[PDB]
Amino acid sequence: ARKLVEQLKMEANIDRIKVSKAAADLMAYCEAHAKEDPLLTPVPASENPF
Amino acid sequence: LLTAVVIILTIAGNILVIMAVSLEKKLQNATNYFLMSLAIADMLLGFLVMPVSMLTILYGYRWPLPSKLCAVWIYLDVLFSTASIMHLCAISLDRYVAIQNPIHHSRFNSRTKAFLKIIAVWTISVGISMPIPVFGLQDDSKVFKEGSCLLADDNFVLIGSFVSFFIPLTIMVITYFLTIKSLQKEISNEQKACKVLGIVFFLFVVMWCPFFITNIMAVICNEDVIGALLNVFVWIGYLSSAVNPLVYTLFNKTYRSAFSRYI
Amino acid sequence: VQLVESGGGLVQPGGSRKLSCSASGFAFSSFGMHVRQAPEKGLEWVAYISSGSGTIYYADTVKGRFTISRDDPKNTLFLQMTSLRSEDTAMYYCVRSIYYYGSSPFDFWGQGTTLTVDIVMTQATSSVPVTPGESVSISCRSSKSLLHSNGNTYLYWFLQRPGQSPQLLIYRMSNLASGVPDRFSGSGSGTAFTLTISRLEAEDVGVYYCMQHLEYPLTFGAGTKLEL
Amino acid sequence: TVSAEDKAAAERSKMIDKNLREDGEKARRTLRLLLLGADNSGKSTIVKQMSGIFETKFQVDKVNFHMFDVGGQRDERRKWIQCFNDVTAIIFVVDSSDYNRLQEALNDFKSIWNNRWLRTISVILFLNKQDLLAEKVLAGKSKIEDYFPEFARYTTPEDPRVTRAKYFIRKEFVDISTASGDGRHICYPHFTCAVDTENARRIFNDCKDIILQMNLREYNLV
Amino acid sequence: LRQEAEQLKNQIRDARKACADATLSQITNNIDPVGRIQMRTRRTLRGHLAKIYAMHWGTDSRLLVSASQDGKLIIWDSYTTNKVHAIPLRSSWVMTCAYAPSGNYVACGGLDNICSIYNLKTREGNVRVSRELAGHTGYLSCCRFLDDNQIVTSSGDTTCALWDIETGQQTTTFTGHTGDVMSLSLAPDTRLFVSGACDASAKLWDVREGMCRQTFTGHESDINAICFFPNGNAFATGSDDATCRLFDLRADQELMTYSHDNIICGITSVSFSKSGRLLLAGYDDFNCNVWDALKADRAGVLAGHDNRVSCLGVTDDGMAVATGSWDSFLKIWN
Ligand SMILES: COc1cc(CCN)cc(OC)c1OC
Repeated sequence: ARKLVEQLKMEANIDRIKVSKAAADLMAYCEAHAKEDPLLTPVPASENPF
Repeated sequence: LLTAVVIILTIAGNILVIMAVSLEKKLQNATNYFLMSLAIADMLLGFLVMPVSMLTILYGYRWPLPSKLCAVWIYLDVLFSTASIMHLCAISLDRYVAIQNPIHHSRFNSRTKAFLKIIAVWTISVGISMPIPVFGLQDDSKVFKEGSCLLADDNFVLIGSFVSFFIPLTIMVITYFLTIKSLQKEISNEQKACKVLGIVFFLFVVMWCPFFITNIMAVICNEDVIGALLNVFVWIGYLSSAVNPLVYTLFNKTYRSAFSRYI
Repeated sequence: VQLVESGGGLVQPGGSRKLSCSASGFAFSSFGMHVRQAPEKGLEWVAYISSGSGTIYYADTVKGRFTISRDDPKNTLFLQMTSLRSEDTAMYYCVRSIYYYGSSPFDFWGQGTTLTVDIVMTQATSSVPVTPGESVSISCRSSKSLLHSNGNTYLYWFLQRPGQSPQLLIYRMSNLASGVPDRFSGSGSGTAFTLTISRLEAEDVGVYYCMQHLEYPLTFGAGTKLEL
Repeated sequence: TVSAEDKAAAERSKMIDKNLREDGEKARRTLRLLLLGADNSGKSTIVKQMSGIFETKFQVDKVNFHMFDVGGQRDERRKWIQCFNDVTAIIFVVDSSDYNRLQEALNDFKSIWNNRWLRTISVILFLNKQDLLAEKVLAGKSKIEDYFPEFARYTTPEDPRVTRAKYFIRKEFVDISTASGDGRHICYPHFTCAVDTENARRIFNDCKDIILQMNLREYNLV
Repeated sequence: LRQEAEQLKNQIRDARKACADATLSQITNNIDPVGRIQMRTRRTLRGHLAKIYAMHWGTDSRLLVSASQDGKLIIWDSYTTNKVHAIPLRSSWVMTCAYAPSGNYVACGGLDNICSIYNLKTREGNVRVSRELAGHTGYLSCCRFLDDNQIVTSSGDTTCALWDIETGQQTTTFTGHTGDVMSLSLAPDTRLFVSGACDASAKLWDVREGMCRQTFTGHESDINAICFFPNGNAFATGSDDATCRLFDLRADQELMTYSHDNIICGITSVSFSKSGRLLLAGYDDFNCNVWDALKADRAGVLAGHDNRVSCLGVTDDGMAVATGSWDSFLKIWN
């Protein structure tokens, strides 16, 4: 009971960033590492171990 | 002609059974694989044999086909007919073993047993049908008679009708009687199973029994009447290859649904 | 782990002798078992028996004369030898080898028993002068490229100190065998390989044998001896 | 195009496959059972032959039975019950003597019976402590009619009153089982005393029937 | 105290609501679609007699371990399909397996409430139980190696623990959940990890401190599966609601929900591609759906399993996807 209040207060105070900024960072990572991903763009058969 | 309907029904039933086993995920087990092998044998008969017999019907019983091809034709006839007959006998034996003691049947109910059964029935049919190519090709008089082509070997006819339809008939009679006396010791499921077993057994007896008994009476004993009776009954027995794919499957709901979907 | 060889001694030419190696402390069934050193020559691979005895190979020299068998429950490996000649005199080693992805075969060797009666691997220098604390390099070459299509290059480096059995150092030209100091490294190209020792010390002196495991029979190099 | 080491690895894999097949063939022979009873049901006392999970082995007619009892978890069992959907049958043990607990027992039986994963699995129901139930019914201090009004107006299809009470209690569980009507799974009810010479025999007969129904369905007889 | 809780909870709801100035789909609206993605089964791994409950890839990207109802832990060579090891398990009920980042050890867990660590590489050439970790009062749902020494586990006790394998005793315990913890995922930096529970809440956990940093609630029912976005700033959840949700650590709220009216089966597993653009989810509908993580549009389907998919794993290099299922076969997709 009392423990639940204490944890809730600690969770309340946290540095929060804009959702737009978070989405921009996520998109940026996906764009930056898109080329490295084999599943997105199918690899040439020679490069494929499978 | 009425004989052209039977070939159509044979190939239609065996295509429907083959697609129902192959394109359904729930029906793939040992019993349906044995049933698929049976359907394969019935298809091979109804594709390679029955249209040739229809051409014989149309041609006035002079043989248009090559003479040497008749001996291998009789070989294929005896091969596929014996394969079907001992497929049904093995089905009956497996049903009796699975119904009498179901706990002990599931201990050895893998696919290896079904593969061994398929191998055994096909090897038995091949061994029974083995002498027709070897002796029929060397001497043309053993398979020909006044233009018409039929098995002229009397002792071979007796032996291959006693080892192919008088051992399986008594085996099926004994197993049917014991399965009936086993399920009655105990319930609408068991009564439905008894009705299905009785229908299957009596349909098999009605379809196949007259041909072999008149074949025996043809040799052990009026020749035109017996010949005509054999002529009708060998086509009656060909109708059994168009019935076993239906009767052994249509009592299931999944098979009925698959057959309605595919058509 | 231990492999203790038994049998040996004087045998007349044309006689028959059975050599046995007894295994203790390791799962004998899982390991495939194999090697003889002549009195004044490098190692030579005699026979191989797989796990479960499914596969057997022999050297062409001994094929048709020797038979290799394993009795798993007693954890013993046998070599039944017939028609012995003067060339058969050697010290016979019982070796264990396990094959899966990432395994280190030829890791442990037996002590061996004396008996008194094809890819060509070449080592350039029979002897190399060395000093304590000074880096040295050892070179071996292959007649045929040891690089397989799957990417593994099958070269093995063994060290036989004076009066001791060979010890695996490097397997597949780059991997370092367990229990070996980091000083040893294996740099290799197809058809030409080398071993580098940095900060050489005493007790690391001995003959360095290069072996190929690309295909049977397994060929050993003559070896290079190090003396301070 | 395979190296010697790769060939040896393949042979090792084949040996592993052989050993796995042997172990699986050995494992197939046993019939696996699950025992579920919330409390005070005598589920341990059912079988006379013998921390997370408790396992019991008894043999009848040279047939090996495995019975698992999971007692280290809370009342809700939704997650670990997913594992036991390959079992031959589920053995439910309930104390018929305690009438107040019977509604909770019926709810538990309904939850198990209507579980999506256990839809194929058949149930063997052991109504336990029938001797204590009979003693209470003859005493008459406890009234079944108060807990379930239907018993006050009931007729049967050992004293007659005890017989009627036991048939009523059995009828509730049998009706919950019949409500599904699927037929893929059936509830087999039995009445067990505190000490009974044979319960493995009853389980054996029920497992024989359970396997027989699957055999009939597989052979397309049904 | 309860009244004080409501004010702080109401304060949190306002704080996350204020941050939601823009939606993820609004931000990534002008992004080129990935289009249809097609993958085919390159390898089907056979040898497990019974249903497969869990699998895990090795960091070498070639080896994987799998656990099954038959009571065997098998290490496979994915490229050549060979079996490297086959480990007999004391308990046939195994809910999870793990492979060490070094590859020297693997771990196990199940209804026996004990985590067993196995030593793959040893003299005498057989896999032996190095340690059995005891101290959990419920079945172990998941276990993941931080390193060779340390391992985190989640249990049906509603607790997670950090174990020191050498000592064999817990060094930390995480107690925030009100229900059985079904899943956990370790951050790439390893300094923090997430856990999913039947409470239908996901809590960020600090491994070093032993406290809960944040709690995320958007699911109506239990969270079966949890995975961390490759960047580590976000994670994805899977539940029985037939919906997956992407949560952001810094924004402390939901960004996107992956739901389709056609599918009603629960999500058994979730995994991310190397770029993070693709979210792969395993369902009880016997198939896996591939989602555009940014746009939440289904890009493909992986359907080859005759039963439900127990586990889903994407390789470290990202070349292949392995899916296990209750029909006792694992399939490598590319
Ligand atoms: C082996 O049983 C026979 C089966 C048939 C099937 C005819 N459709 C014909 C025979 O004689 C040609 C047989 O041997 C007497």
